[PDB]
Amino acid sequence: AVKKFKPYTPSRRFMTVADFSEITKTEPEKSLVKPLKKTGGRNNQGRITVRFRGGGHKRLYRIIDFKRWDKVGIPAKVAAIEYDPNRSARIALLHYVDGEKRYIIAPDGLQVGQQVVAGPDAPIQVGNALPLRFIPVGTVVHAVELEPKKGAKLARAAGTSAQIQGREGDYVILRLPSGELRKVHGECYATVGAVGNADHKNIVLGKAGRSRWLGRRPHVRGAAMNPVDHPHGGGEGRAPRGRPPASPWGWQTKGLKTRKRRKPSSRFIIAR
Amino acid sequence: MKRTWQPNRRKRAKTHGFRARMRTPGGRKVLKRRRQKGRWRLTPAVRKR
RNA sequence: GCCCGGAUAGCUCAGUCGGUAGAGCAGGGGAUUGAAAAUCCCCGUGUCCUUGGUUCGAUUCCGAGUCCGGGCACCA
RNA sequence: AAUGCGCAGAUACCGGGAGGAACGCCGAUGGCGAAGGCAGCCACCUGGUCCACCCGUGACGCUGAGGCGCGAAAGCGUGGGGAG
RNA sequence: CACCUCGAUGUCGGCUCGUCGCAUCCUGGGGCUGAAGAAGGUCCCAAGGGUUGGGCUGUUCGCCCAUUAAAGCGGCACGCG
RNA sequence: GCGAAUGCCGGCAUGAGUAACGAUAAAGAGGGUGAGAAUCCCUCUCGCCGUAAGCCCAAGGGUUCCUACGCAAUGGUCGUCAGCGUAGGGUUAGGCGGGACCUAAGGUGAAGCCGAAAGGCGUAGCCGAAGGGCAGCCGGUUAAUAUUCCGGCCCUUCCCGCAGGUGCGAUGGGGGGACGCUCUAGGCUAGGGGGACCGGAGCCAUGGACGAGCCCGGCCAGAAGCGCAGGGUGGGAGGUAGGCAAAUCCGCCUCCCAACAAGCUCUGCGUGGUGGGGAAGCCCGUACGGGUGACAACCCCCCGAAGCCAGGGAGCCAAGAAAAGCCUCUAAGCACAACCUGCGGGAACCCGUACCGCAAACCGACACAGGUGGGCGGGUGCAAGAGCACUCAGGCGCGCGGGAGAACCCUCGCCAAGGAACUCUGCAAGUUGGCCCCGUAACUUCGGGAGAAGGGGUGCUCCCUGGGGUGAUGAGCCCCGGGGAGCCGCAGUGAACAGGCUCUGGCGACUGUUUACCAAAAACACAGCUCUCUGCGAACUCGUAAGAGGAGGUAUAGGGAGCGACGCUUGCCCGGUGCCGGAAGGUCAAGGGGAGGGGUGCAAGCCCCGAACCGAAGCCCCGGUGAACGGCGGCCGUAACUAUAACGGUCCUAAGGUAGCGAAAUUCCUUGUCGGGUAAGUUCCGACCUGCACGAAAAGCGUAACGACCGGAGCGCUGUCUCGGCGAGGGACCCGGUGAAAUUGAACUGGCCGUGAAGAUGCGGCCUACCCGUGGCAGGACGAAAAGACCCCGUGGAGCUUUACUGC
RNA sequence: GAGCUAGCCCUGGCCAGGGUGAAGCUGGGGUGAGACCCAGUGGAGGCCCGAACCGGUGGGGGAUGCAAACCCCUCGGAUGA
RNA sequence: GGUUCGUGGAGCCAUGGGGGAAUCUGGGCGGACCACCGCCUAAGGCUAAGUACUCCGGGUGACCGAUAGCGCACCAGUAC
Ligand SMILES: [Mg+2]
Ligand SMILES: [Mg+2]
Ligand SMILES: [Mg+2]
Ligand SMILES: [Mg+2]
Ligand SMILES: [Mg+2]
Ligand SMILES: [Mg+2]
Ligand SMILES: [Mg+2]
Ligand SMILES: [Mg+2]
Ligand SMILES: [Mg+2]
Ligand SMILES: [Mg+2]
Ligand SMILES: [Mg+2]
Ligand SMILES: [Mg+2]
Ligand SMILES: [Mg+2]
Ligand SMILES: [Mg+2]
Ligand SMILES: [Mg+2]
Ligand SMILES: [Mg+2]
Ligand SMILES: [Mg+2]
Ligand SMILES: [Mg+2]
Ligand SMILES: [Mg+2]
Ligand SMILES: [Mg+2]
Ligand SMILES: [Mg+2]
Ligand SMILES: [Mg+2]
Ligand SMILES: [Mg+2]
Ligand SMILES: [Mg+2]
Ligand SMILES: [Mg+2]
Ligand SMILES: [Mg+2]
Ligand SMILES: [Mg+2]
Ligand SMILES: [Mg+2]
Ligand SMILES: [Mg+2]
Ligand SMILES: [Mg+2]
Ligand SMILES: [Mg+2]
Ligand SMILES: [Mg+2]
Ligand SMILES: [Mg+2]
Ligand SMILES: [Mg+2]
Ligand SMILES: [Mg+2]
Ligand SMILES: [Mg+2]
Ligand SMILES: [Mg+2]
Ligand SMILES: [Mg+2]
Ligand SMILES: [Mg+2]
Ligand SMILES: [Mg+2]
Ligand SMILES: [Mg+2]
Ligand SMILES: [Mg+2]
Ligand SMILES: [Mg+2]
Ligand SMILES: [Mg+2]
Ligand SMILES: [Mg+2]
Ligand SMILES: [Mg+2]
Ligand SMILES: [Mg+2]
Ligand SMILES: [Mg+2]
Ligand SMILES: [Mg+2]
Ligand SMILES: [Mg+2]
Ligand SMILES: [Mg+2]
Ligand SMILES: [Mg+2]
Ligand SMILES: [Mg+2]
Ligand SMILES: [Mg+2]
Ligand SMILES: [Mg+2]
Ligand SMILES: [Mg+2]
Ligand SMILES: [Mg+2]
Ligand SMILES: [Mg+2]
Ligand SMILES: [Mg+2]
Ligand SMILES: [Mg+2]
Ligand SMILES: [Mg+2]
Ligand SMILES: [Mg+2]
Ligand SMILES: [Mg+2]
Ligand SMILES: [Mg+2]
Ligand SMILES: [Mg+2]
Ligand SMILES: [Mg+2]
Ligand SMILES: [Mg+2]
Ligand SMILES: [Mg+2]
Ligand SMILES: [Mg+2]
Ligand SMILES: [Mg+2]
Ligand SMILES: [Mg+2]
Ligand SMILES: [Mg+2]
Ligand SMILES: [Mg+2]
Ligand SMILES: [Mg+2]
Ligand SMILES: [Mg+2]
Ligand SMILES: [Mg+2]
Ligand SMILES: [Mg+2]
Ligand SMILES: [Mg+2]
Ligand SMILES: [Mg+2]
Ligand SMILES: [Mg+2]
Ligand SMILES: [Mg+2]
Ligand SMILES: [Mg+2]
Ligand SMILES: [Mg+2]
Ligand SMILES: [Mg+2]
Ligand SMILES: [Mg+2]
Ligand SMILES: [Mg+2]
Ligand SMILES: [Mg+2]
Ligand SMILES: [Mg+2]
Ligand SMILES: [Mg+2]
Ligand SMILES: [Mg+2]
Ligand SMILES: [Mg+2]
Ligand SMILES: [Mg+2]
Ligand SMILES: [Mg+2]
Ligand SMILES: [Mg+2]
Ligand SMILES: [Mg+2]
Ligand SMILES: [Mg+2]
Ligand SMILES: [Mg+2]
Ligand SMILES: [Mg+2]
Ligand SMILES: [Mg+2]
Ligand SMILES: [Mg+2]
Ligand SMILES: [Mg+2]
Ligand SMILES: [Mg+2]
Ligand SMILES: [Mg+2]
Ligand SMILES: [Mg+2]
Ligand SMILES: [Mg+2]
Ligand SMILES: [Mg+2]
Ligand SMILES: [Mg+2]
Ligand SMILES: [Mg+2]
Ligand SMILES: [Mg+2]
Ligand SMILES: [Mg+2]
Ligand SMILES: [Mg+2]
Ligand SMILES: [Mg+2]
Ligand SMILES: [Mg+2]
Ligand SMILES: [Mg+2]
Ligand SMILES: [Mg+2]
Ligand SMILES: [Mg+2]
Ligand SMILES: [Mg+2]
Ligand SMILES: [Mg+2]
Ligand SMILES: [Mg+2]
Ligand SMILES: [Mg+2]
Ligand SMILES: [Mg+2]
Ligand SMILES: [Mg+2]
Ligand SMILES: [Mg+2]
Ligand SMILES: [Mg+2]
Ligand SMILES: [Mg+2]
Ligand SMILES: [Mg+2]
Ligand SMILES: [Mg+2]
Ligand SMILES: [Mg+2]
Ligand SMILES: [Mg+2]
Ligand SMILES: [Mg+2]
Ligand SMILES: [Mg+2]
Ligand SMILES: [Mg+2]
Ligand SMILES: [Mg+2]
Ligand SMILES: [Mg+2]
Ligand SMILES: [Mg+2]
Ligand SMILES: [Mg+2]
Ligand SMILES: [Mg+2]
Ligand SMILES: [Mg+2]
Ligand SMILES: [Mg+2]
Ligand SMILES: [Mg+2]
Ligand SMILES: [Mg+2]
Ligand SMILES: [Mg+2]
Ligand SMILES: [Mg+2]
Ligand SMILES: [Mg+2]
Ligand SMILES: [Mg+2]
Ligand SMILES: [Mg+2]
Ligand SMILES: [Mg+2]
Ligand SMILES: [Mg+2]
Ligand SMILES: [Mg+2]
Ligand SMILES: [Mg+2]
Ligand SMILES: [Mg+2]
Ligand SMILES: [Mg+2]
Ligand SMILES: [Mg+2]
Ligand SMILES: [Mg+2]
Ligand SMILES: [Mg+2]
Ligand SMILES: [Mg+2]
Ligand SMILES: [Mg+2]
Ligand SMILES: [Mg+2]
Ligand SMILES: [Mg+2]
Ligand SMILES: [Mg+2]
Ligand SMILES: [Mg+2]
Ligand SMILES: [Mg+2]
Ligand SMILES: [Mg+2]
Ligand SMILES: [Mg+2]
Ligand SMILES: [Mg+2]
Ligand SMILES: [Mg+2]
Ligand SMILES: [Mg+2]
Ligand SMILES: [Mg+2]
Ligand SMILES: [Mg+2]
Ligand SMILES: [Mg+2]
Ligand SMILES: [Mg+2]
Ligand SMILES: [Mg+2]
Ligand SMILES: [Mg+2]
Ligand SMILES: [Mg+2]
Ligand SMILES: [Mg+2]
Ligand SMILES: [Mg+2]
Ligand SMILES: [Mg+2]
Ligand SMILES: [Mg+2]
Ligand SMILES: [Mg+2]
Ligand SMILES: [Mg+2]
Ligand SMILES: [Mg+2]
Ligand SMILES: [Mg+2]
Ligand SMILES: [Mg+2]
Ligand SMILES: [Mg+2]
Ligand SMILES: [Mg+2]
Ligand SMILES: [Mg+2]
Ligand SMILES: [Mg+2]
Ligand SMILES: [Mg+2]
Ligand SMILES: [Mg+2]
Ligand SMILES: [Mg+2]
Ligand SMILES: [Mg+2]
Ligand SMILES: [Mg+2]
Ligand SMILES: [Mg+2]
Ligand SMILES: [Mg+2]
Ligand SMILES: [Mg+2]
Ligand SMILES: [Mg+2]
Ligand SMILES: [Mg+2]
Ligand SMILES: [Mg+2]
Ligand SMILES: [Mg+2]
Ligand SMILES: [Mg+2]
Ligand SMILES: [Mg+2]
Ligand SMILES: [Mg+2]
Ligand SMILES: [Mg+2]
Ligand SMILES: [Mg+2]
Ligand SMILES: [Mg+2]
Ligand SMILES: [Mg+2]
Ligand SMILES: [Mg+2]
Ligand SMILES: [Mg+2]
Ligand SMILES: [Mg+2]
Ligand SMILES: [Mg+2]
Ligand SMILES: [Mg+2]
Ligand SMILES: [Mg+2]
Ligand SMILES: [Mg+2]
Ligand SMILES: [Mg+2]
Ligand SMILES: [Mg+2]
Ligand SMILES: [Mg+2]
Ligand SMILES: [Mg+2]
Ligand SMILES: [Mg+2]
Ligand SMILES: [Mg+2]
Ligand SMILES: [Mg+2]
Ligand SMILES: [Mg+2]
Ligand SMILES: [Mg+2]
Ligand SMILES: [Mg+2]
Ligand SMILES: [Mg+2]
Ligand SMILES: [Mg+2]
Ligand SMILES: [Mg+2]
Ligand SMILES: [Mg+2]
Ligand SMILES: [Mg+2]
Ligand SMILES: [Mg+2]
Ligand SMILES: [Mg+2]
Ligand SMILES: [Mg+2]
Ligand SMILES: [Mg+2]
Ligand SMILES: [Mg+2]
Ligand SMILES: [Mg+2]
Ligand SMILES: [Mg+2]
Ligand SMILES: [Mg+2]
Ligand SMILES: [Mg+2]
Ligand SMILES: [Mg+2]
Ligand SMILES: [Mg+2]
Ligand SMILES: [Mg+2]
Ligand SMILES: [Mg+2]
Ligand SMILES: [Mg+2]
Ligand SMILES: [Mg+2]
Ligand SMILES: [Mg+2]
Ligand SMILES: [Mg+2]
Ligand SMILES: [Mg+2]
Ligand SMILES: [Mg+2]
Ligand SMILES: [Mg+2]
Ligand SMILES: [Mg+2]
Ligand SMILES: [Mg+2]
Ligand SMILES: [Mg+2]
Ligand SMILES: [Mg+2]
Ligand SMILES: [Mg+2]
Ligand SMILES: [Mg+2]
Ligand SMILES: [Mg+2]
Ligand SMILES: [Mg+2]
Ligand SMILES: [Mg+2]
Ligand SMILES: [Mg+2]
Ligand SMILES: [Mg+2]
């Protein structure tokens, strides 16, 4: 769903907050498997390298398991589904028979008391992770490794998911959240299911304040500065771009593709 | 009015300190000159505890 | 006020190193129709804005003008 | 006829893959539904309806302002989807 | 036109304070008249003193409202920071 | 060899005994001292702070503390005084705060990576604090220090030792430490208010009172043991394939008891052996404390924290430090070691510790009406309150005074009649203003608009009455009320704090942000919509690089861009520019290639140019694309009254402005033309539209609610005005004290008409005019101030743009 | 040179007292079951009034100032960007 | 890049990139190049003196003489 508020205050009128019904008897995270302290800072060593970042609530990083493969065969119980401010998705805390505890980016449908596990052995069912080469072509699947033993990196941002299209030897054709059709290695792990909290995309912040709580600082429009600052700057009473829409730096920001062509990564992709 | 000089002994020794000057080839040349010039004090005199 | 451009058949326009100037429509005579249109078939027509000049000869090249359209009229 | 598509190689043919939508033949003036409607196949959930036996209740019936629900198509919202 | 002033002569309008000119709006005289009378028109003397308050606009001006004997024009660095 | 450079340095003048003398909280007198005191001391009157103008802490400052001598100078006057000179004293911890602890950002940095050098990064570690950790409170003394010295009571560490317990044992595993916002429960405490109760020196004044009168005070700390609040916490036994060794520890499973507890614990609060404080007043008394008041009393009620038990509880989303100490686990090691628990005796370093500290001792050149973080901050009354009035404790009257009683200025008070006629504008000032009760419209996104508007009550006295919390179910004490009679003034939130209100437009949705030092806004931002780039060693940004941010993120996500709540919408043109897609073509650089030619050698040779042709990206070319840069017509003629023109013609293009708006934040002509408000309206509102030159995400048109935004009405009220008057205080003025400034060729510096480089005190003629000041006014000295900020000129300079040029 | 000013990062502190009364609950009503509608409890909010604190709207004063941006009255925000 | 040498006919000496020998009948140079004729020996290193400067000590001066001379003749790079 998603809670809505009555206009008892402007901006309270359009604000909607996600609903944490599937948030299990948790709330505070388990200091152990996470949380690590999380270094906040909107720039590199010295200068800011990404504008409009800063402020925004204190956060505790939740060190999550992006390669469930360590525990091949070892099953584990979905002990809880906690809130995790470092991501849009919700995370599932799971106790292994091993006695080991770790967090997996909670998949959709995943539920308390449920038992999950990873490996070739694993039964194709929401939660289980295995190499792509075993996941029945066609099934949907999230958290996917791009290259073997390199850690899951595709689909995991709430309501995200990729789908097996078929295979070409060691590779399987996947359709990532982008609509891109790329070949990915078969040994690359992927946990079956579809992230979850697919409603995330429907939260309406409601007021500038909310962007601030998210560490998102006011963003200034280019044409609205002076030429010393931006390609769109100055002129007088408002003004259209007056040149191909650009970025503070000069590159056209409407159409101009940035992907470098000669990258080896291609030859593994097929349109987006 | 809140002015430009807000004294802070830590901030001084830290900013114009001796160990401060000594760390940067830039600060090392300051001491170098002040010495040649005869300056009685090579660093901003400041005391704490 | 200063500068540029346009002034060709009744209307709307095309065209020409200079020399017997065209288009569409309109208009005129026929034909088809019971009769109007549409549609066939035949037709003129233009002192090529005015005025000076150059030339053998200019609507076609040059100067002045008349009316029309466009631009400028700022620091004061 | 022209647009338009085609030697930077279309059309036509073969093989492979994607996707969406509608479901040939059976389908008939046929059937079900209160109406709108409902058509490839399968499973589950579920309404309605006919018949036989004539066993039980015993008239508990009919209709029905208002209310309530349903209600083709187009159209609107949020998101998705998109071949024709 | 550009002669003083660009090592500075503050540059509209309003307010305040005025003062002067007359080519007089009023009031005072006077000749005419297509001046019966009262009203005027017109021109000649004549500023001594008067020369209203509002609506609109920054306005000067101007147009209106309501009056008035009249509701003058102009100069004083478009008098006066 | 100097008169000039708004010359430089120094000196001394002018303005001038002039403006000032730094908050309008205020003074007066009597005694002292003294060469000399308005200005120092003391006393007594008076006024002023008191959520302070009073206290304590941190920073900063550094002797400014105290004391004795002192006054040149410094203290805007005076000074016998000083925060000033000379000198002398004074700041004393195991427990307070730093350090012989810990980690945060961030620094630094073994490995290691990178840079022409300097040097730049950087897993550990180290450094790093007002965060975590960590043992003391109450009194007493000094002129000046005190949680540091002293007294009482109470603690912490380490080393050695005796006794008794135990597998002891890490920088390693685990646990813990450990954590948000808002709202809050139960007990306490700090703090405060009563007392018919207890302990007090005294007092009865001026008409009354010797009264269960007035005035003063009725506390503090405190180990154990106890109580009373709470906070923490399951206990067993089995398995174990996880916590990068091991584990008897955690973590997982399994079963056995317990289970909104108890027990064990740990805080806090009381009580506590006991220790200590102990007014008013009165007497000494310089001062400025001491005595006495006492063998002081030290008790009962009530209000009660934003503090404590505290890691308590609930709810919420934005989902809220690390590390050590501390427990527990075991590895090496060692188990005559070693820990632990008792109890003794020893040992216990360094630095700060004075003083000012919202300020005369800090930041502002000044003893500057400014700035400066934390805690305490009493009482009464007003609904509350850290507000407002007065006032405790405490501290002040601000370091020039005395008189006057003008103009004019400042801040202030009142005003006849009228009332916005004032003005750009009701600018300013008024009106209104608290709480309780009636009662409130359009429109609306249903919240709102609401404190709409508009009214009524509000003081005090007496009677009756309803509830609560604390005592126990009564008493007193407090906390909310209801009703019934009556009194007094002009007036009852009787003073102080405490909205003027409507109707209607523009812009922006809204709370927010901005030009520190002339703009707070219609600007920026903002939720939200769209476009576009980005598959992750992402794109993009910083860096020469390494590295890093993005992100320990991964398309429901990141970057860029534009619009800008929300509603209804967002037309048509890709012909030029841009971006996207085109394995063909044309062109195209090194390069490959050598047809061919040349220079020299006697020659082999050696060196040279060099046509085909094969040679990328880019461009040309073909396509696409508008919430990509952008663009979106002209002239004629037509309807049977006229007029217009649904319709037509024909040029023009890439296509020819759709909806919706429209004399508009856009309209020139224009106070356009009709309506409306007005006695009158260049403004304003409604209209109509030849829209000089609106128009759909540089969004279009709307829109509830917001606006210290901007415009137009009206009501209320008024000195804004007609139209001024009076009055107050601070100045102005006079007297005593101290005493500037910009300016200044030098002066013995009148008016008019003239003249003059064309506006003369300084020339001509004429007219005026005894010498010198004081308070005022501002016409002139083209008055002061800034080598004009406009203009133009410098083949002057900078910032910005682009399809200027050349480059990186 | 960021001991002024701008932004961020780490760790702490502060915000009198009033008002409005969201969701949730709980009870009642409603229905086949519901939505929903009443009470009450509840305590939300870039919510409201208003100190501190943070501002700096309008006017006046100041203009060799108390001050190289101050003072007075008046306004803005005040659990939040 | 250096040389006077700014492509210039541009050599010589340096060197970042690619290719890549030889040992004396080897190899570099005499300003493209070739041929004669000549000079010289690369791809390792060291080496007094003549030369530069003056913080410091001294001598001198048609050098200054306290606004001059060093910024300081004076407890000056201090006060500020
Ligand atoms: Mg809002
Ligand atoms: Mg939590
Ligand atoms: Mg960095
Ligand atoms: Mg760093
Ligand atoms: Mg740095
Ligand atoms: Mg940068
Ligand atoms: Mg996380
Ligand atoms: Mg995630
Ligand atoms: Mg997120
Ligand atoms: Mg399969
Ligand atoms: Mg923006
Ligand atoms: Mg701007
Ligand atoms: Mg630019
Ligand atoms: Mg800049
Ligand atoms: Mg630019
Ligand atoms: Mg721009
Ligand atoms: Mg621009
Ligand atoms: Mg500008
Ligand atoms: Mg414009
Ligand atoms: Mg443009
Ligand atoms: Mg780029
Ligand atoms: Mg790859
Ligand atoms: Mg796509
Ligand atoms: Mg793409
Ligand atoms: Mg500061
Ligand atoms: Mg410090
Ligand atoms: Mg500091
Ligand atoms: Mg010395
Ligand atoms: Mg030093
Ligand atoms: Mg010191
Ligand atoms: Mg013609
Ligand atoms: Mg023509
Ligand atoms: Mg033509
Ligand atoms: Mg015809
Ligand atoms: Mg002609
Ligand atoms: Mg100008
Ligand atoms: Mg100009
Ligand atoms: Mg096929
Ligand atoms: Mg068929
Ligand atoms: Mg039926
Ligand atoms: Mg089937
Ligand atoms: Mg039968
Ligand atoms: Mg029967
Ligand atoms: Mg329907
Ligand atoms: Mg439909
Ligand atoms: Mg001059
Ligand atoms: Mg001038
Ligand atoms: Mg001058
Ligand atoms: Mg002038
Ligand atoms: Mg006006
Ligand atoms: Mg006019
Ligand atoms: Mg004139
Ligand atoms: Mg004038
Ligand atoms: Mg003036
Ligand atoms: Mg003026
Ligand atoms: Mg001279
Ligand atoms: Mg001179
Ligand atoms: Mg001068
Ligand atoms: Mg004098
Ligand atoms: Mg005097
Ligand atoms: Mg004078
Ligand atoms: Mg003064
Ligand atoms: Mg003073
Ligand atoms: Mg004596
Ligand atoms: Mg004496
Ligand atoms: Mg008080
Ligand atoms: Mg107060
Ligand atoms: Mg000191
Ligand atoms: Mg002293
Ligand atoms: Mg002292
Ligand atoms: Mg002392
Ligand atoms: Mg002496
Ligand atoms: Mg003395
Ligand atoms: Mg003295
Ligand atoms: Mg003295
Ligand atoms: Mg002396
Ligand atoms: Mg003094
Ligand atoms: Mg002084
Ligand atoms: Mg004396
Ligand atoms: Mg003293
Ligand atoms: Mg001690
Ligand atoms: Mg002690
Ligand atoms: Mg001690
Ligand atoms: Mg030590
Ligand atoms: Mg030691
Ligand atoms: Mg440390
Ligand atoms: Mg450390
Ligand atoms: Mg530290
Ligand atoms: Mg510390
Ligand atoms: Mg803490
Ligand atoms: Mg601490
Ligand atoms: Mg301590
Ligand atoms: Mg203690
Ligand atoms: Mg004591
Ligand atoms: Mg004493
Ligand atoms: Mg002492
Ligand atoms: Mg003490
Ligand atoms: Mg004490
Ligand atoms: Mg002592
Ligand atoms: Mg022993
Ligand atoms: Mg023993
Ligand atoms: Mg033990
Ligand atoms: Mg043993
Ligand atoms: Mg052990
Ligand atoms: Mg240990
Ligand atoms: Mg240990
Ligand atoms: Mg651990
Ligand atoms: Mg709280
Ligand atoms: Mg106590
Ligand atoms: Mg008490
Ligand atoms: Mg009380
Ligand atoms: Mg007695
Ligand atoms: Mg008596
Ligand atoms: Mg008496
Ligand atoms: Mg008596
Ligand atoms: Mg009596
Ligand atoms: Mg009594
Ligand atoms: Mg192990
Ligand atoms: Mg079990
Ligand atoms: Mg006593
Ligand atoms: Mg006694
Ligand atoms: Mg006694
Ligand atoms: Mg804790
Ligand atoms: Mg620890
Ligand atoms: Mg061993
Ligand atoms: Mg050992
Ligand atoms: Mg132990
Ligand atoms: Mg013992
Ligand atoms: Mg010891
Ligand atoms: Mg030591
Ligand atoms: Mg002390
Ligand atoms: Mg002390
Ligand atoms: Mg001391
Ligand atoms: Mg002190
Ligand atoms: Mg003081
Ligand atoms: Mg103090
Ligand atoms: Mg203050
Ligand atoms: Mg103060
Ligand atoms: Mg304070
Ligand atoms: Mg101050
Ligand atoms: Mg003073
Ligand atoms: Mg009282
Ligand atoms: Mg009262
Ligand atoms: Mg009150
Ligand atoms: Mg009150
Ligand atoms: Mg008072
Ligand atoms: Mg007088
Ligand atoms: Mg005053
Ligand atoms: Mg009056
Ligand atoms: Mg009135
Ligand atoms: Mg009235
Ligand atoms: Mg009031
Ligand atoms: Mg009133
Ligand atoms: Mg109304
Ligand atoms: Mg309204
Ligand atoms: Mg209203
Ligand atoms: Mg009374
Ligand atoms: Mg009465
Ligand atoms: Mg009052
Ligand atoms: Mg009242
Ligand atoms: Mg109010
Ligand atoms: Mg706004
Ligand atoms: Mg907005
Ligand atoms: Mg605002
Ligand atoms: Mg400003
Ligand atoms: Mg504002
Ligand atoms: Mg702005
Ligand atoms: Mg914006
Ligand atoms: Mg939108
Ligand atoms: Mg929108
Ligand atoms: Mg950097
Ligand atoms: Mg990261
Ligand atoms: Mg905008
Ligand atoms: Mg709407
Ligand atoms: Mg186009
Ligand atoms: Mg196109
Ligand atoms: Mg195009
Ligand atoms: Mg195209
Ligand atoms: Mg191509
Ligand atoms: Mg050849
Ligand atoms: Mg040839
Ligand atoms: Mg040849
Ligand atoms: Mg030869
Ligand atoms: Mg031979
Ligand atoms: Mg060739
Ligand atoms: Mg090419
Ligand atoms: Mg467009
Ligand atoms: Mg568009
Ligand atoms: Mg585009
Ligand atoms: Mg027409
Ligand atoms: Mg059009
Ligand atoms: Mg409109
Ligand atoms: Mg119009
Ligand atoms: Mg108009
Ligand atoms: Mg008019
Ligand atoms: Mg009408
Ligand atoms: Mg009108
Ligand atoms: Mg238009
Ligand atoms: Mg458009
Ligand atoms: Mg647009
Ligand atoms: Mg509009
Ligand atoms: Mg609106
Ligand atoms: Mg505002
Ligand atoms: Mg505003
Ligand atoms: Mg008045
Ligand atoms: Mg007056
Ligand atoms: Mg008077
Ligand atoms: Mg007076
Ligand atoms: Mg003259
Ligand atoms: Mg003379
Ligand atoms: Mg003369
Ligand atoms: Mg006067
Ligand atoms: Mg004057
Ligand atoms: Mg000049
Ligand atoms: Mg300027
Ligand atoms: Mg030139
Ligand atoms: Mg030039
Ligand atoms: Mg530029
Ligand atoms: Mg800073
Ligand atoms: Mg700073
Ligand atoms: Mg209730
Ligand atoms: Mg608020
Ligand atoms: Mg102000
Ligand atoms: Mg202001
Ligand atoms: Mg003035
Ligand atoms: Mg003054
Ligand atoms: Mg407020
Ligand atoms: Mg050249
Ligand atoms: Mg040459
Ligand atoms: Mg050459
Ligand atoms: Mg050369
Ligand atoms: Mg060369
Ligand atoms: Mg050679
Ligand atoms: Mg080389
Ligand atoms: Mg080389
Ligand atoms: Mg080779
Ligand atoms: Mg040889
Ligand atoms: Mg040989
Ligand atoms: Mg030989
Ligand atoms: Mg040989
Ligand atoms: Mg040879
Ligand atoms: Mg060579
Ligand atoms: Mg050679
Ligand atoms: Mg040679
Ligand atoms: Mg040669
Ligand atoms: Mg040679
Ligand atoms: Mg050799
Ligand atoms: Mg030496
Ligand atoms: Mg020597
Ligand atoms: Mg010497
Ligand atoms: Mg001499
Ligand atoms: Mg001298
Ligand atoms: Mg000298
Ligand atoms: Mg001298
Ligand atoms: Mg010397
Ligand atoms: Mg000197
Ligand atoms: Mg000497
Ligand atoms: Mg000497
Ligand atoms: Mg000295």
